[PDB]
Amino acid sequence: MAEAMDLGKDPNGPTHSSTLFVRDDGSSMSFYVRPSPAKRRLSTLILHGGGTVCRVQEPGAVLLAQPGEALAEASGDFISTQYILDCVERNERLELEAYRLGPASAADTGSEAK
Repeated sequence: MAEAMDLGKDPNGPTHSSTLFVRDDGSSMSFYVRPSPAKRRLSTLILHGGGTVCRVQEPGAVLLAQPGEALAEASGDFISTQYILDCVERNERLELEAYRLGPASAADTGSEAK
């Protein structure tokens, strides 16, 4: 008789995942940060989570803006920067749609693909 048990180990490091910004398909999403002093703080978190940050508005990139007020500094459709901390805090890529700040005129054709 014989038995073989393979085992690893639990993360002894911090609660910040390296695949936090990575989707199930392995697809790393691109998040566009609005030019601001908060950009550096967001970008370092995004890349650390395994996500890609956009300096300019890329086709299909998520628009990010800081809250700052009860409404938003958003010129159009923008996501709250809070998502950065919330996603990692939950250790799961959370519904981005729930972090939308400012509303926008939803058009039938207003996206981009490559």
